Amino acid sequence: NPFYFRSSNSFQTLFENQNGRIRLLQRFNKRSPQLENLRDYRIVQFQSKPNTILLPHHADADFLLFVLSGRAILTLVNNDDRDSYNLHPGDAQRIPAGTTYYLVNPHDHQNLKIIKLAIPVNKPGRYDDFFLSSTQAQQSYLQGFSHNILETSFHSEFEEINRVLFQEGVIVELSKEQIRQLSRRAKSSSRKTISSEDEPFNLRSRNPIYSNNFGKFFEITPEKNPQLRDLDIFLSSVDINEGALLLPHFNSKAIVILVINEGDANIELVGIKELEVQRYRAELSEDDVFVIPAAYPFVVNATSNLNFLAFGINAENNQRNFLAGEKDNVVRQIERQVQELAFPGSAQDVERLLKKQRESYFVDA
Amino acid sequence: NNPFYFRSSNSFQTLFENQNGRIRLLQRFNKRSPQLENLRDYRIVQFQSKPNTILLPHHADADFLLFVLSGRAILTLVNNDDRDSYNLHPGDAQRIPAGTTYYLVNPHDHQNLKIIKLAIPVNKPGRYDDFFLSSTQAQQSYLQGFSHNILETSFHSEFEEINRVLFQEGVIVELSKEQIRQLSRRAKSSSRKTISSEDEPFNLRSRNPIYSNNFGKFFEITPEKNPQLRDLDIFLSSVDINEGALLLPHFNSKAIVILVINEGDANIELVGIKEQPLEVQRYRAELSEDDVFVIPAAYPFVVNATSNLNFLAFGINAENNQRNFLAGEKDNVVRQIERQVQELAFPGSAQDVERLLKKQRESYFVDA
Amino acid sequence: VREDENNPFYFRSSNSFQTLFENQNGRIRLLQRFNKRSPQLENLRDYRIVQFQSKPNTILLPHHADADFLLFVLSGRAILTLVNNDDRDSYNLHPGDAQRIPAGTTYYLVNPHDHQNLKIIKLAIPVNKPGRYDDFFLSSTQAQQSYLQGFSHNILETSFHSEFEEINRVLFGEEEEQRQQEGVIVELSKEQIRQLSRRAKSSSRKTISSEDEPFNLRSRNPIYSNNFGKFFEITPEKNPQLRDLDIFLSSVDINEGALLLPHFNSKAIVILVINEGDANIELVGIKPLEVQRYRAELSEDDVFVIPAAYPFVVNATSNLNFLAFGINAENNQRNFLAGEKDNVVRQIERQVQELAFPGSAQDVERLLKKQRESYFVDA
Repeated sequence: NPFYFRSSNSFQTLFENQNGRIRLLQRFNKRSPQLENLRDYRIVQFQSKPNTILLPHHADADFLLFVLSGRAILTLVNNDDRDSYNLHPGDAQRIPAGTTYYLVNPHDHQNLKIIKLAIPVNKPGRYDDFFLSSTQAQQSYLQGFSHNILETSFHSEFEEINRVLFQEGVIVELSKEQIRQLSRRAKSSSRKTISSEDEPFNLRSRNPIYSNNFGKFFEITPEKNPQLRDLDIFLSSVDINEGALLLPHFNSKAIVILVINEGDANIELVGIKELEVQRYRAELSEDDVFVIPAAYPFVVNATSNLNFLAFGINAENNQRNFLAGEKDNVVRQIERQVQELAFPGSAQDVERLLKKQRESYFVDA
Repeated sequence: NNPFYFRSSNSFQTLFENQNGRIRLLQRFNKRSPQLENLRDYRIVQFQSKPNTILLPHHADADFLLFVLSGRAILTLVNNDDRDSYNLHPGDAQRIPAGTTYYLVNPHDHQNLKIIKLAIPVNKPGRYDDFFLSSTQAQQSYLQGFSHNILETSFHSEFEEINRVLFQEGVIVELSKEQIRQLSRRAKSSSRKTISSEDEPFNLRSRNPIYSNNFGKFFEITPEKNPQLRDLDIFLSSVDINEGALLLPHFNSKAIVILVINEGDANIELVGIKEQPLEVQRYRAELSEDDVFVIPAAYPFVVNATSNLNFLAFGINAENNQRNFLAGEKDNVVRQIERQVQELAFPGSAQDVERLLKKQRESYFVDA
Repeated sequence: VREDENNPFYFRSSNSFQTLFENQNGRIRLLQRFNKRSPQLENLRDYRIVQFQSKPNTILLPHHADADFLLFVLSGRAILTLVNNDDRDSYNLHPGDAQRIPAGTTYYLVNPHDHQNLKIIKLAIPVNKPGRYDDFFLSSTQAQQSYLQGFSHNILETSFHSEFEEINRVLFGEEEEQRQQEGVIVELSKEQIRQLSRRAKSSSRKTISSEDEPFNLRSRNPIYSNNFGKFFEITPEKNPQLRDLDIFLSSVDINEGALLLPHFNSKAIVILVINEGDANIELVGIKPLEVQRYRAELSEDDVFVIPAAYPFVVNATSNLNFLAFGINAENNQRNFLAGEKDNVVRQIERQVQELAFPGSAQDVERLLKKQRESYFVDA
């Protein structure tokens, strides 16, 4: 379905060396017009083996990075300082546009998987990367000027610079000592960084809204943390035990991008035929990206212990309506005399029915 | 025949309809002509039910801002943890957020309910979908959409039962005064206090009209008067002009105006500059009940009442909008210009001008 | 290879400009649509740049436009009178001044000066169709036609309350041309200029932060000022007018022989126009990952758009001065690649450096510490 992007069908390898890879999922709207309100958005997948580093670079696009697995040290250099942040799994952080930064995986046995929602600033849904370093894959951007102008600004004869400023591509392994070094400075998300409009925040920290023996629903919102406010986006980490299932529901106005972080699952989407109804389903493996419109009912059935993260675009004052179950049940709030009219079934017929499934949010399937 | 003229007769598309009512969409503002692309996101909808009827539960992926043109109605919005009932009357306007389930009832015995809605789609610009929950011979419950399997597992029932219980012709169905009285005694209405409420309906004409004189009345509610409007940056105005009278040539400062004729007729004249030196151009149109006519921002226009008229306006992009009149003693712009310039800009003595601009003593509404 | 005519960011005055009106007294030219010249910049479609110049002792006749404006008086003075429905404001502007004329606002410009022309740059922001507006003229001249003339004689009779002939004789003047003026820019005597010349308000150090009055760019001090150049910048966080627009304004002076060290904007798309001089500028961007060099030779009246995050350097071939409009300026940051202060590369942890470029901590702890000048340097 236009809403299912196969991690093997819709990714573009930006980089991959014996230390990792970097891919850019196609442009939502480029693939299908139905997702025209996602044009200025791109999903990026970053992975770096243990003991490596992303080389200093900056891009004309905002980044909301999320740490799915492993660890990492995110460092942002400013024109007057620099901040090294300690990012644990589930930790999130906003990396402004045109901000130079490097990534270090200070681990020895755990790979690092990280997803980033990209908000380009010049051309919609299209952005570039500007790497400072000079390598066999990329030429630093400094080398785009003339020897004379570089000569002048740096105060040195070109020769002296082209020898000091102009190593395998952009992902290189540091060394425990190197590693250890560039680390202590690092701050770290905490039990007191939800509101801080700069510090890193972890979604999987506060008690999850929908938690029940067959799964859990983690989410933080624009009204909760300022970084998300500026973007008007909510984030949700959902754990669903194999067998269990997410009761049918829909988002009031927020457009959702979900990315299976691990496991496999099933999804049903019911949108009107372009009056007949229509479904869109797909099995979801690891790394696939599914996008659920707004007010389009969907279900996620976990065919094996699963957890996926979801980006909620257009999330302010969003409301999640559950069609089945007890808590947050919408049809269950529709006056009886109307449930009567609404469906072909005795007023009670509907009622008693509605109160069979006695579990909230996640039921066993 | 001008680009800013959508005729009720061929600009609308009936969506659903039976002996009970009728719902229709006006075409896309942009599909008509590019000149109106800053309105691509907006869609106008008209809804009219006969007395004693209802709209089966449904939600649409579009932010709706509704206004009651005539008749009474009861609007109920259902939340995942609550329900709210509102008793609207003519002039009442509320904002149903997107993805909100709601049913509407016509509690009257002889007067039709004619409502007008402004659609603000959340997914595709200019195009939204109506997801109806009920199950009628005109639509398919958006639950039918799921799998025999999920439906069983979610509800904890054996499909062929829910298929019996959950899955009437049309969506606008007749109800009974009994049922009416039921779904009608727990509804709240738009007092004089809701005018600034962020959830309750607010009545337009409940407040003193901004402009008003012998031949007309100009009711308006802006984005700084109501939080709902402010979060859409839309302003609302309902104006009446007795037959014969006319709304003095004027023009909005920054708001694009969408105006629908409610009851009556009146011919309009909108001047603009040619398009491709300074070639002024006049688009005139003979309007009537239900016609739509947008007036871009900064374009002078005159509405000429040809029979007791009252249109309703949707003023897009209206924060700090300003309406300047090119006639009348009040809010006249041509008359705040310095004498040394209006004598220069006009082929007449800076005394010939003053003596012209001061002959019309009536303001806003004059007598054609 | 490099691009100099195939360099879309550069907008030659000689041809990327369209005249809207022109007669002995003045000229009004509308610069090309940025996205029309190249898809590269489709996030600037909502904008247009307009240039206006008027001879000494001239006046732009009464008119309202289908769009917002942010004028920046470069040289000469003027009086800008905004007329509302129940009021009117007369402003006195001098070089460096900037005022915001909201959409649908009628106003007329005057050049009180007897020996110097007024050169005004303007950023238009159309309200209806994107990247395109229209000018509505109240005045009736041999050139234009009052917009009041688009109505039918019957309505103008009704609305104004007079036999149409009377309206014709005092407002339009059709068929009595001699009684008309020719064009939207007319000339004046000194008494006229006087009668208009003063109910005016002017910029001041205390107008930096005002929602209505003109603020002087060069008034308050420069952000970067050194023996070889000066950088004046007034950001949204300082002035409301610029806040509701989310734009940053700046004026820089770079002496002949000096150059503005290679730097890049954090998130602001910058539209830079040359007000006086000849410059030589290089822009750097990616093409998989090939550093493409964009270069051009800019002189008076030249527009050059440099995308956000793209590093660039301006070279002063002659005493130069340009005016920059920084779009989406909220919180934007300026990152200097070369220089002592606000040098980004120099804040990188010693180690990352070593790995970044083919060198060594100290062989780099020094390379960059060689140029002991900041922001601006001699060539």
